[PDB]
Amino acid sequence: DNQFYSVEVGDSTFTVLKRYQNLKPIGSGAQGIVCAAYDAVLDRNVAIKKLSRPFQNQTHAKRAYRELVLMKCVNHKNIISLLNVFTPQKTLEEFQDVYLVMELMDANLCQVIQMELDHERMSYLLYQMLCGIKHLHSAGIIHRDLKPSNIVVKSDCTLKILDFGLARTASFMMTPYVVTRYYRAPEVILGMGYKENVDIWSVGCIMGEMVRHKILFPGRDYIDQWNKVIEQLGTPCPEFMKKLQPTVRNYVENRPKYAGLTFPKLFPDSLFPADSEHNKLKASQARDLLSKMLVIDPAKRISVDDALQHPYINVWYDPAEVEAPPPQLDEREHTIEEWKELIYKEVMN
Ligand SMILES: Cc1cc(NC(=O)c2cccc(-n3cc(NC(=O)Nc4ccccc4)cn3)c2)ccn1
Repeated sequence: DNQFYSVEVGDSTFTVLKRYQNLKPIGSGAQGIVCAAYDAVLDRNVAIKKLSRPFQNQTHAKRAYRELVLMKCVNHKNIISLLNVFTPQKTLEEFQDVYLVMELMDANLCQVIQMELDHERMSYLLYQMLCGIKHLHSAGIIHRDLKPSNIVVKSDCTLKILDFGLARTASFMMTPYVVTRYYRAPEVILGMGYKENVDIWSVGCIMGEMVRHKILFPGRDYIDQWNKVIEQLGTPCPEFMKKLQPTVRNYVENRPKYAGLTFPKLFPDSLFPADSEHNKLKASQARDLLSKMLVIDPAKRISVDDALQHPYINVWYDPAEVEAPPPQLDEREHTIEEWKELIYKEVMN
């Protein structure tokens, strides 16, 4: 009779459709808790994320709504695709939670970064991240907040990006969670204005960490983080400074000057499989790509198309996956009641 059932999953109550069985916790985040499950209807394993009262505040609401909308605008093997969306609640008045269902993956990219990976695996993960970012850019979506915790992989080395990044407008959270900012581009750190290659910096940060096994640009907030960028890469050129707002420009120019380390110093041969001649050349190509991605000035940073054509990446190139047909737009402040209805009607398509 009742098409739903409830189970306790570490404090959280998961009320799901009876087709989803044997729920087990797999992940946590600000926006929701994630379970693995067996889908008896599709006869396959799935991941179920629970969004609890996503209309409770502006931050959760914009993100929940934006991502329910954008998932219908996108169709690419390297981007999250939903198998199902549902709410156990019967009316708008009763509405509390949203459950999102996707293919069950095997790991988060944080786990993969901790491993020693050959150049075949690393170049393939990067190629897929670039394909996913290319597809998002073609659909008018510049991410600006790509990070490993929002990227998932399968044992076969296949990869998917799980989110759509930053709102095209903007904020406060009572939740004790902290937003990971270490992969953000200088144009985001310094509130500059950006183009598609803002996402290249984030790929560079991920690639760098895969090699170094340490976050490249850590820090308590943007102050410490900027210090890390300039100490390693060196103070940017005068041409860069001109594009900064006058107040951020003053702070940036009055920071201590740094020459910055060269890329062989930043990423020595020790960090690379560089035993065979094949590995020696791939190590040289990997460092070359990193030197083109970790570039402070976006005017001098490599583009998505040029990174895809890079010798380190182009061995995976296939036209069927580099280009997919790219096909209304919300940018408004709303009350709890407004967001609850906007979300509910997206859920009830
Ligand atoms: C064969 C097998 C594999 C596993 N998998 C894991 O242990 C694992 C580990 C880390 C991440 C993931 N994973 C995380 C998602 N989705 C989301 O995080 N977020 C998300 C969900 C739904 C919609 C929108 C967004 C997908 N898989 C799985 C467990 C048991 N057996």
